[PDB]
Amino acid sequence: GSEDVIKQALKRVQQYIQQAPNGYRDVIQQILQTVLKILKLMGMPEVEAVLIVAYVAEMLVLAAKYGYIDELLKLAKEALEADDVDKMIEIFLKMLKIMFLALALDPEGLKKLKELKKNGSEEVRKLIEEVIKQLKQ
Amino acid sequence: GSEDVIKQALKRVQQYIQQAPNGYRDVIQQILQTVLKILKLMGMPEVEAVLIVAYVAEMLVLAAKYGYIDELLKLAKEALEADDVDKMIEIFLKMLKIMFLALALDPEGLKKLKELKKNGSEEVRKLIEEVIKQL
Repeated sequence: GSEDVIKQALKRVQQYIQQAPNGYRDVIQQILQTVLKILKLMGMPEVEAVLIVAYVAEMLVLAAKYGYIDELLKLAKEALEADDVDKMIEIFLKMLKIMFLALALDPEGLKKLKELKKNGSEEVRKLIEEVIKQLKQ
Repeated sequence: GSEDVIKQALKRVQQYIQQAPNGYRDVIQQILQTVLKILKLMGMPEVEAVLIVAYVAEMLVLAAKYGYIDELLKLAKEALEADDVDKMIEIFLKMLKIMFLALALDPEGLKKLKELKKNGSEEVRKLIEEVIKQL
């Protein structure tokens, strides 16, 4: 169920916003609201928009645990006050790099990142498989 | 409509696979099966792993319309054969760059993207409010 996913994920997000110092909760709640409003105006399905918010929120919380929340805020202000869409995406990509790297520093994140690397062997073969198919084409 | 968004997503993905050149149909199917295995083992809930694959497959289909599918396949192999997790993340970041590049080249996507660049003011102020509190 769609409503089941949105519930699962928005429950996750609300917990993250409750594990934050009070005083920020109201502002985070308002940022949560208007991002959800903006994403819906994109026209992307609500499940997709909510899973995006939830995953980015999870990684925001993780990176805050390794000190990066000041850095990611400053980037967000820079992406939104930016002159063109090109520059916005670049900072968006920069923020993503910081997020994923904190997933690499986190010892549980790094444990799973290494699994994903190891279990990627059966995948490489089937990618090379059809890279081969595509060059002949 | 259908309660099972898994039913909704796999039908959507299967429609992408069913329209690829027939010579890829099976290898893609296998890729879909084992990428599900892996996400499952990353601790992702099966409703979410299936949705990720469909939303990603969507972006692959759009990037393949601008010629980039060869590049994204090569990046995938290189990332999976990287010597360390930080290398892997580096190339994964390049696959995102291609994804955003294709949303911008799509005519509907740039309209929506340009809207945010003119609909980020409200979040800018609330972000700056949070910035001041932290200081």
